[PDB]
Amino acid sequence: VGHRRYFTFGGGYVYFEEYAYSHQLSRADITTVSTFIDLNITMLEDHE
Amino acid sequence: DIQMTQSSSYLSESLGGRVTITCKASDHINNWLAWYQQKPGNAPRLLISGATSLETGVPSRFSGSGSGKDYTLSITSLQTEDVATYYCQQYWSSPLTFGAGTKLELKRA
Amino acid sequence: ANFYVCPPPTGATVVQFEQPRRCPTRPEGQNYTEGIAVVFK
Amino acid sequence: VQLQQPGAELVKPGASVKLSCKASGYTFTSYWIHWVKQGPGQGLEWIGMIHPNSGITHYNEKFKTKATLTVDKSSSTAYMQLSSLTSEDSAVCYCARGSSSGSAWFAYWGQGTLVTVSAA
Amino acid sequence: LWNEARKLNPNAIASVTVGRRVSARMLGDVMAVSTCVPVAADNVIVQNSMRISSRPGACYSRPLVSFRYEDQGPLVEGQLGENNELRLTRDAIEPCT
Amino acid sequence: LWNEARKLNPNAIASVTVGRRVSARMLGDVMAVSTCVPVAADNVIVQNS
Repeated sequence: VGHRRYFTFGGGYVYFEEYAYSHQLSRADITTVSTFIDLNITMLEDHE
Repeated sequence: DIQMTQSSSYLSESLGGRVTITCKASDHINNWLAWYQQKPGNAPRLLISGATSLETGVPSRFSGSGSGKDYTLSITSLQTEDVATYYCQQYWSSPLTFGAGTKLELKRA
Repeated sequence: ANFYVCPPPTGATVVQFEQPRRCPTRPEGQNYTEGIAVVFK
Repeated sequence: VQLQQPGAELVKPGASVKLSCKASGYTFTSYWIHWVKQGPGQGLEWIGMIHPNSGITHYNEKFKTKATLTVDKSSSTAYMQLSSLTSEDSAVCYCARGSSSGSAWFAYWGQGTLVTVSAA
Repeated sequence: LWNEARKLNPNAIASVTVGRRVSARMLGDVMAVSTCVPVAADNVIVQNSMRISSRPGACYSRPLVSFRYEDQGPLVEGQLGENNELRLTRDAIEPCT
Repeated sequence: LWNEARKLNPNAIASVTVGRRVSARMLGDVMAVSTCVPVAADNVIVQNS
């Protein structure tokens, strides 16, 4: 009971509830956390 | 677990009389006990909040006390409008446990 | 320190890991034309 | 401060039932809500407690499946879903508030719902 | 590595990823989260024995604990998880040796 | 970490390591691989139940 799962499908997700297809979703419809460590490396600007 | 053993199932007394209910705990609590009254036609009221603590809505005719495992409530000037059940209550450990109830009644039919 | 109590999460909130992000190749580099030079003042 | 309940529920024994309490006066989010069951003349028994702000439940050990708590913050409402009803479950159920002190001495209650689980 | 670590225990990965200290589970290919409520350090009791008399040869594999949410609320049972987390369920039994 | 992740599901590790999208299994201390055949997106049906 309480079964509800998202599965990756194409470029988006497919959402099932209680072992019955419910509907598709895009990637944008889900808040995205990040496992990435930012590194904002800029460059020595040109100087004359 | 914690068990409340309430001394008397009922306590009747004539008008303006003096009574003193009490009860016992199944494990030491450190004065974290409360006393309630409930008439049949209302949600139970509050008399004692902390083994010895009166509050608003209860005059000095009610008084609570106790220590260790034995706690008590002395009632003065018993009236016809105090007939109700009286409840020990603990708030030291879930599950919360209430007293069985003491029937405070009158010396009349 | 502190302790934490954690409810079992209902399916109310959903999160997903950010997908890999492309990042450009190195700059192409400058086209250097050799030569023989004479500098006059 | 007040808690509004249905006076009674005349619901057949067997299939589960729903119960509600509407909060008023205080801040519904910032205080614990406990629930206590008592039959006619019985010694009232604490059936559970719930934090509306967080949703963390705590059931009396004999009330995991008999009842199930719920909170709607939107309408300042507390809910029980009573599953596996019996005739004797017809009883007064009180929803009560405790102070910021979770001591839960239960100052202010509602009138309490005298559920009548019956087919009369 | 992050994809295949979150399948082991979503709690730690979700907490270190979101930023808060959250509790999470996996619904297939997504994580469902919920914020965890703090509890003051001084309001915990560790029970002395990890054994269970009604189950000979079996024992709780992490300590039994008791706590109170507010500084003076009631006392509730739990079990000590990893990284100060209190599970509300006393079920992490091992056959003890 | 890479040694002890490939034992969980060799497919992802082998694919991200070789460069292609391959299917792999472990034969003890080595990975046996085989290239995976692409399938067009529009030619799939998800059954309802």
